Amino acid sequence: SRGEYVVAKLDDLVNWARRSSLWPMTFGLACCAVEMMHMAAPRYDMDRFGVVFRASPRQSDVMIVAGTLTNKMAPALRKVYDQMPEPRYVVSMGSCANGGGYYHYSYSVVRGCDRIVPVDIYVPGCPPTAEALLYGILQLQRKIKREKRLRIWYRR
Amino acid sequence: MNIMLTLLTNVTLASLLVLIAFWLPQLNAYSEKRLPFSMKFFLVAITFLLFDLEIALLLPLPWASQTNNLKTMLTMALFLLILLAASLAYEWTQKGLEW
Amino acid sequence: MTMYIAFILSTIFVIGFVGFSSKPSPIYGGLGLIVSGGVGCGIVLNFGGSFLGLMVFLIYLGGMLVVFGYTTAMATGDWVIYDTGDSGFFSEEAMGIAALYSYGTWLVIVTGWSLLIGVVVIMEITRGN
Amino acid sequence: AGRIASFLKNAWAKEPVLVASFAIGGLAIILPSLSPYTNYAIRINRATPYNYPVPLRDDGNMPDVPSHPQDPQGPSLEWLKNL
Amino acid sequence: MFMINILSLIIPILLAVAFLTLVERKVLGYMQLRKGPNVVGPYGLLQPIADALKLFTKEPLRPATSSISMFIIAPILALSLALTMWVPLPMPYPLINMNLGVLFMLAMSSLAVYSILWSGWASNSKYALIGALRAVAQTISYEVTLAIILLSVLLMNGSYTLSTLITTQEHIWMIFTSWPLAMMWFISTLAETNRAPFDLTAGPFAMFFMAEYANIIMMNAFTAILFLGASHDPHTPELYTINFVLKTLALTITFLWIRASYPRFRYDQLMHLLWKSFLPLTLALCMWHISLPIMTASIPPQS
Amino acid sequence: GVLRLVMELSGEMVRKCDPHIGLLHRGTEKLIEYKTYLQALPYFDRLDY
Amino acid sequence: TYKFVNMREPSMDMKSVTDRAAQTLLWTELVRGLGMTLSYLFREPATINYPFEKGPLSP
Amino acid sequence: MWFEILPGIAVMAACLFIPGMATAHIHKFTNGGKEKRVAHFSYQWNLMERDRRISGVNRYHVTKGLENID
Amino acid sequence: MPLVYMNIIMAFAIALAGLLMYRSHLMSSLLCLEGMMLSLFIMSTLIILNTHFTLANMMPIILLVFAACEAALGLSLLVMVSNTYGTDYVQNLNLLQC
Ligand SMILES: CCCCCCCCCCCCCCCCC[C@@H](O)O[C@H](CO[C@H](O)CCCCCCCCCCCCCCC)COP(=O)(O)OCC[N+](C)(C)C
Ligand SMILES: CCCCCCCCCCCCCCCCC[C@@H](O)O[C@H](CO[C@H](O)CCCCCCCCCCCCCCC)COP(=O)(O)OCC[N+](C)(C)C
Ligand SMILES: CCCCCCCC/C=C\CCCCCCCC(=O)O[C@H](COC(=O)CCCCCCC/C=C/CCCCCCCC)COP(=O)(O)OCCN
Ligand SMILES: CCCCCCCC/C=C\CCCCCCCC(=O)O[C@H](COC(=O)CCCCCCC/C=C/CCCCCCCC)COP(=O)(O)OCCN
Ligand code: SF4
Repeated sequence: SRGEYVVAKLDDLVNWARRSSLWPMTFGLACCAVEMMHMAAPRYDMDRFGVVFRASPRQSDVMIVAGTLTNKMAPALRKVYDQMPEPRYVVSMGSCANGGGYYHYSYSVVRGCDRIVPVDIYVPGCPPTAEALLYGILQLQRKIKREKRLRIWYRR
Repeated sequence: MNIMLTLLTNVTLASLLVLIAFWLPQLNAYSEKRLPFSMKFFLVAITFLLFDLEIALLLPLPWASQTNNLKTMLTMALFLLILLAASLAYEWTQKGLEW
Repeated sequence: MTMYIAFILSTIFVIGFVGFSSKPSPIYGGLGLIVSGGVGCGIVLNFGGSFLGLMVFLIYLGGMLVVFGYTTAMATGDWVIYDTGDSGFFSEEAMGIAALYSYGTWLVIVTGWSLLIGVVVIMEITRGN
Repeated sequence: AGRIASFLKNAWAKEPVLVASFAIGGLAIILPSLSPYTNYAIRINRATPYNYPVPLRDDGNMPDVPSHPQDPQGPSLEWLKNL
Repeated sequence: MFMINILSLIIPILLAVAFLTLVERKVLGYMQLRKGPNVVGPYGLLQPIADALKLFTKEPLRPATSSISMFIIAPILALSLALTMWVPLPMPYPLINMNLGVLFMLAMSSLAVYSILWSGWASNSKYALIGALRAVAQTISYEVTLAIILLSVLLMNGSYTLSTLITTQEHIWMIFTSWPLAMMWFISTLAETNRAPFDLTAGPFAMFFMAEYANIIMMNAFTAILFLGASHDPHTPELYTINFVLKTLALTITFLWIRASYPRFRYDQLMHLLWKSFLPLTLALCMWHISLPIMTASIPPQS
Repeated sequence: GVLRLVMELSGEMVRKCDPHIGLLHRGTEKLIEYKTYLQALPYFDRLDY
Repeated sequence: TYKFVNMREPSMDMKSVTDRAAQTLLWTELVRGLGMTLSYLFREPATINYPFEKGPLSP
Repeated sequence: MWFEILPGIAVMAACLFIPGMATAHIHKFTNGGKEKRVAHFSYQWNLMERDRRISGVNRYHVTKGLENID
Repeated sequence: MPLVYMNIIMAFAIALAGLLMYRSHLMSSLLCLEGMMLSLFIMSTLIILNTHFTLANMMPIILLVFAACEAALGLSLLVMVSNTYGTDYVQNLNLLQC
């Protein structure tokens, strides 16, 4: 019927708008930050996808954890995450953020940033190439394109 | 009437757009979870106020130039500008423009 | 007749004065004074005082109440009395105001002296020690 | 003589904005008293009719008052035209 | 049909400030050996629409303790003033033909600081209040020299009517009569709109951004009319409109160029810039421009 | 990088500046003691990256 | 062997002082920087068209 | 290349075309094919008022020539 | 005398009474003073424009300027008082008494 057709099209429009302008704030904790700046360098030009460089936390759509999260730093990262407006997404970059990495068996390192915040995309590597991080960002865009909020509301 | 209608339209449009911005994302359910008082800022504000008063005195100059008393107008106009300069120089030399 | 628009503006003027004269939360009092100043500027403009109304609106609002707000934030029957003739090919308010530099030499001298003295006085008062 | 020239040269360095400001203000004060066109400006201002020229009642004793605008009597603006 | 004229003034300005974001991103990218947005839309052209929709569908973070009244008032005042400042301008014929149009624009720009003051006050933060105080101080400081430069320039025009500026520049631009004043005016308009190198500071955020970009475009259009006088033929005003629009676009792109070319000042450094370099020259050149028409018997007509 | 910086200001001027570090303390020197020399080589890539 | 980076002494003749004053009052070096940015806009960007183009790798 | 900035600029230019042009045409439409009359200084307003009174249709822009002199 | 003058005079009297009340907050005292000045400016402008008294068009501007200077002075005083007490409450100024 038209009732579900209208919400389907409106959901498609909202998803397109949300994913075609992703504004990230980056936690440049360690040397994965160098590769994310290489993703904003001229060769890859993340801005050309609508993904602005260094958005503020209060107008950020996605958080990129790029580096090792230590026990001393975990509360600050959770505090920053809470501040972000919803809908918010988290991309985990590199071994250190994914699962602790080369400091997994350490007394001062959080064994994966997903103990602290939920994670949408895990980008592997030490460090991932800027091209691999771009692949992860585009995968997050496809994941956003897959979501369907208005249908769930209409069918509930 | 034209100017009043123009301002009314501008204000109405701004209010409508701000309110729809503030209410479109409020309809969907979500989680829904000192002393210092720098004196320099006050002094720069006061300096602006005084220079603004002297600019207010300066404002009628475009009409002042058709008077048949050109010499007196030039003297007085120049005197005001000179007067304005003295305030700037006195404030400068008394360490009034520092941080 | 627009139901005594001058009377309506004067009534809004009085209401705004009643509002900020209760002196609630000096930022709110300043806001009420800003609204009253806008209404009074409207009164003067509607009367025909274009330059003087714009002087209200520029000097008073944009400088003086702005400095008041700065300092505060740092802390914790009509239409009948009118004329009949015209003005010519000029505006009489502008000619009278422009006569300040040819007719009002004495006023210019005393006003400039007072303003310079005010600058000096503010310096001396705020010096402190 | 030498002191003033040395001071002006030392001010033209490290303070050129103030030297320019004072030169421009001084010229603005001085030149109008020496220009020969300021009297022309005063005359141009006097020659602009904002009000109606109220005619005079003739009494047979006004040879220099014109009886018609085209008559040669009265002020002329050839000097304005040639400017 | 006055409402249609008001709408045909308001709506195209908002579209222009929406696509100015695209132009800025594209220009900065190409000055940085890269591109701007070129994926969303055929040439990035749908990027502003996606930005607007995303911003308008995001959760608004009300401070939960601040003055909701001023929190809602500040963007209203900002955007209302931004849209009001376009009415006086003659392109070639003005929507409202004001006798003292220039003074009206000055008064609007003077009001534009209440939005900064109220947004800083209603942030319920000491650090944001410090930043708001810095912004207000910079704005008032530079609007001083804007006013003085503006009256000095208008002394060659004969009145405050913006249409007469077209008549004054019938033969030659005003840039040739006074380029130093135009230079200081350009820097003061950079500092007035909080643009680099003077950039020291969901929905309502976009409202504030729209107001700032509309003020940028209007300030550049005002500069074009004031100093770069197009020739207007009364039987074909579209030539004047195209010329004026081209000059305004050039000045806005120059703002982007300047943002892409320089570092930013410190607070005390831009304060010293104004109070110790622009104000002395502005006073001196105001004296000079008062004396000049009388010395040379070139006083403009209107009184 | 990541830095916490606690400072005391008198108006514009900086009076005191105390940096707080350790937000990237991974314990590399203790981890090296459990590796061979070859295994401990890659830590030095990650030191000054 | 060592080099000096900032051990130059400005000339104090009238012409050099006038040149520095012209630089101060007319913003010559600012215009020079604007000129480099302008020139640099008029060349090819370095951006590749990912994912249709890929960065170079090695065996 | 750089000319790919031209589309957006063009769009922006078109938007800035709309206000001024619109005003002009509206001033032609409400003023009988002539520029809207300017009235400063109140002698101009008196001229407009006299025109409006002598038009016969309560419209200042309906101009009466010698054909109305009889 | 029409009702517009009556309303402006009433506004002046209301502002004067508000100044004389002194609930607290000397800043409110300065605000009441400047509201009085605004009413004075409006009514003087109305009288001068209504009677077509051209040379007196000078007077309102002058008044404004002088009064604004007073505000500056008053503000300075307020600021200094706060620096002694931390706030601008009226009841802090009781060191000197009759
Ligand atoms: C006048 C009143 C306005 C009110 C508010 C309305 C907002 C403005 C309306 C205009 C919206 C513009 C829509 C643009 C969408 C087209 C984008 C298109 O190119 O996307 C493609 C098409 O994808 C989707 O099919 C697009 C779905 C968008 C919505 C479809 C219809 C929605 C119309 C409903 C509007 C009614 C609104 C009701 C309430 C206002 C997929 O590309 P994408 O995946 O990205 O990129 C991958 C990268 N590659 C291609 C380079 C490899
Ligand atoms: C006389 C004894 C003086 C010694 C005592 C000193 C005490 C203080 C001095 C201040 C008094 C200043 C006197 C000036 C009175 C102004 C009026 C007079 O001068 O005539 C004017 C002449 O104007 C003169 O140009 C005034 C020049 C004075 C201003 C220049 C310097 C003023 C400095 C005074 C002190 C200010 C602060 C201190 C600065 C160092 C009028 O010009 P005119 O056009 O014919 O008539 C206009 C009427 N119309 C339109 C019908 C034709
Ligand atoms: C006599 C004409 C009057 C009209 C012209 C004036 C119009 C506007 C100009 C005056 C503005 C006010 C200036 C205030 C003066 C204060 C100067 C000052 O305090 O600066 C000193 C130093 O400045 C000085 O040297 C004092 C003035 C020096 C002389 C300047 C020029 C004097 C005359 C030069 C030209 C004279 C005429 C031109 C000659 C050529 C032929 C035309 C310290 O500088 P800082 O930045 O604080 O510290 C630096 C270290 N951090
Ligand atoms: C014979 C009678 C003639 C009448 C007199 C005329 C004589 C004129 C001669 C001098 C006039 C020059 C004045 C023009 C402006 C001068 C202001 C100035 O020089 O200020 C600079 C500062 O100016 C700046 O640096 C501001 C730059 C900010 C960045 C913006 C970049 C803009 C440059 C790109 C071109 C801009 C185009 C402007 C014109 C646009 C036209 C619409 C000085 O500061 P500092 O060098 O730091 O040192 C002072 C302490 N000793
Ligand atoms: S994940 Fe790998 S590349 Fe990134 S900071 Fe940790 S060790 Fe370095």
